[PDB]
Amino acid sequence: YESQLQMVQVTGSSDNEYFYVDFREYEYDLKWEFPRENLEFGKVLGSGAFGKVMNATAYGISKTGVSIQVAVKMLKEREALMSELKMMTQLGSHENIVNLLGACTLSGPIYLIFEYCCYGDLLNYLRSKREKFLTFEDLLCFAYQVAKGMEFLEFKSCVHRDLAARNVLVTHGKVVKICDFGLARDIMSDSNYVVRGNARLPVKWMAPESLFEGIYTIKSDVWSYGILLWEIFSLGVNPYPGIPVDANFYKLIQNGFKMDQPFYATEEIYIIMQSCWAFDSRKRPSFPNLTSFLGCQL
Repeated sequence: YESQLQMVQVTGSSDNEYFYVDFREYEYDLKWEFPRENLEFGKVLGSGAFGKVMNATAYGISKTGVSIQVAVKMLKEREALMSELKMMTQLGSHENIVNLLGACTLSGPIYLIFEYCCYGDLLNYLRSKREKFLTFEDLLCFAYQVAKGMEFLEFKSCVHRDLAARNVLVTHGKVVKICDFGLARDIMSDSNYVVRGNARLPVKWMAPESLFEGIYTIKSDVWSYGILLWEIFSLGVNPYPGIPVDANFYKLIQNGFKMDQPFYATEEIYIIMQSCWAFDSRKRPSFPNLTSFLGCQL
């Protein structure tokens, strides 16, 4: 298990000159410690091979002496989860990120407590609304919000190695938040991940430099973001629909193959998508760039 949301530290001007920040040697700030008895567990939000994410009510975790809904990450009946915890305590909060609220790490199994998103992952949300088109303005708003969340991550020197609609969650006012919900799903039962030794790769969302060099930068995320845009404006269709993942898929990407304009996208949005898929990472737009284009389109 490992969160795909990771902090990195750039070492050179070249894309591959950076390393991942590992919080294993850092210390956990106990001000985040929450009483596990103040958690009232509800339904399972999703489960997988390593553990699961549970819904629950938390007594007094919020600034007020009120009880609220939260999402609790946990492992199958550890250091990796502690590192994710430490990492999220250092990130700071943002409206378009699923924020950490607390943790239980001392008198029992490790629990990471996050903000709860009542309407599940954005992919299922979109698919559940194919027969009820939610408006185009909402679509543009989801897009703008994800760009803003990614802009925050870029600012905090982080990258998401699995950016996709399945890792974006929806809450009350049509607000979406980026996270890593990998713990809440069985990667083995998800065909969007291709098995390769010890890796489970979301090939159809990967930038060429990630596919062919194992490189992951904020620019690679701009590419994945373009795929996520296609997911939004097609209402949740699998990317490169009908095309299998095999040696020919890799060759297609290498040759510059790009998806067609999805039905709900306008030509301006599609032009943005296409630029996100520039083979050369330098040619792709930046997130602050994308946030403006979209803010404007809005």
